[PDB]
Amino acid sequence: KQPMTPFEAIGGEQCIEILVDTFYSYVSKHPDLSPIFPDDLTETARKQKQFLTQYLGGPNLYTEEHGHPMLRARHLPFEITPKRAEAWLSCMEQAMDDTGVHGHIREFVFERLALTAQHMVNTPNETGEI
Amino acid sequence: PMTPFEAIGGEQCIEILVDTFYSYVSKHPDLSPIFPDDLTETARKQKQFLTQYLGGPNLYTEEHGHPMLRARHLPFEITPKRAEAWLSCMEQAMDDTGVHGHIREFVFERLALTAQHMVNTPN
Ligand code: HEM
Ligand code: HEM
Ligand SMILES: [C-]#N
Ligand SMILES: [C-]#N
Repeated sequence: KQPMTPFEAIGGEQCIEILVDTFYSYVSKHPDLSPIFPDDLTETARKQKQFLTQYLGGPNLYTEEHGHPMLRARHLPFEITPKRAEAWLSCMEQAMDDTGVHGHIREFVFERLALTAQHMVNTPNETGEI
Repeated sequence: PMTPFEAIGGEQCIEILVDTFYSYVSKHPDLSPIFPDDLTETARKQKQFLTQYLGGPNLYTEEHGHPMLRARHLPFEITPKRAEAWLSCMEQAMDDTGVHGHIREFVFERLALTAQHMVNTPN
């Protein structure tokens, strides 16, 4: 009896569509994030839906088109501070709230994302964070 | 190919691409003054950075630590005009090394976004 994939567990394609569209809504309004993103977030949102789908055990949509994610490498030119990693996760938390993602699948997905976001950090903190 | 680094032609292509690029930089009046007179060490690091960025070996971070790319560019007066000059030199370098098609558009669009992020001084 097949357990559901995390992708299935979270609600599948329909949930990822709404989560990511909602997510980048928060990103576009966040002062710590919006400046480093492209002005139009459409292509970014499209790509993120492909990534999260495959990331959660759905079809390999991202790799099929774009090749290996190698996300840390792809984020190297961008100023990703621990502060911005925190803003990213904050927006995702709010998107998950808005999209009704809860329980064990929420904790599963959020904890993976938190680990990934930490991996992306490539610039040290501002004064105060020691 | 599974990585941009492979797709673009790998190490040999990055070599000629970056060597060519800094030839154009050295001749560009909007850029040459803020670069070192000798661009050897700069070209070396850029080959490391582009290699790792496009999915090759982690040459850059292994030697130099975290990228913190914008921070490394803060001490230089990088205007939008200079970002344009930078991208113009890269365009020519790509033409000269035969980088075309989708891999060209892929890499150039990412470099253009990056160059915009480096800007730290108004025109
Ligand atoms: C930690 C804070 C992060 C910041 C500040 C950040 C910022 C950015 C920016 C500015 C881009 C460029 C958008 C584009 O070129 O289309 C990007 C691309 C991308 N990021 Fe993030 N990112 C972060 C973390 C993450 C995380 C946790 C994930 C996990 C899903 C992720 C997945 C992606 C993907 C799939 C792309 C598209 C790359 C491509 O194929 O061109 N990023 N990121
Ligand atoms: C937007 C216009 C840009 C200007 C005017 C500019 C200018 C400079 C200058 C003057 C240096 C110092 C060179 C040295 O001290 O050896 C430097 C370093 C560097 N730049 Fe740029 N740059 C620009 C964009 C970029 C972009 C788009 C990239 C993408 C890879 C990049 C990657 C690097 C790297 C890897 C270094 C070496 C950092 C180190 O010392 O470890 N730069 N840049
Ligand atoms: C990355 N969003
Ligand atoms: C910098 N080139």
